[PDB]
Amino acid sequence: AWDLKVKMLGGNDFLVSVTNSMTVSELKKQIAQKIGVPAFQQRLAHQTAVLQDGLTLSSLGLGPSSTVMLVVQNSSEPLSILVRNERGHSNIYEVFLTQTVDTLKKKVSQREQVHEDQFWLSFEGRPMEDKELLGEYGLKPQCTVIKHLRLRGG
Repeated sequence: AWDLKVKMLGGNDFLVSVTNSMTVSELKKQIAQKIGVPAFQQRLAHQTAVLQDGLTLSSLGLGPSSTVMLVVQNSSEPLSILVRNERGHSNIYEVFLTQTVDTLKKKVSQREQVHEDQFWLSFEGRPMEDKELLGEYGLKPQCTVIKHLRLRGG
């Protein structure tokens, strides 16, 4: 276990205790736990090259002398997800994790021409809240969000 120098662009410099066999993804969880920046918002780079979550540190040849740049993304990168409807069909939606759940509901609402109050979204069993950021739900490329109806009888 050795200390990694992480520098936040525009902000402060930090040390994080890491090991060679630590993933970039675990590094982001350590940073999130240390300074409260959600992992989905962290862009890490070494020698100006963005680090990929599944990669091991040593694999990026990082060491005690290495310096990693942290950029906290105010607007993050596009990704695609699947929204599956109550009829069991899925469609592709493009979102950004720094957007609110409400923006995805409006897109669903506009595409299917349904009032936002006739439905709600869940991710892996967790109801999604309008005002929360999509990123707080752990959405990943091509994951599936489920759309639930609150339709009227009568």
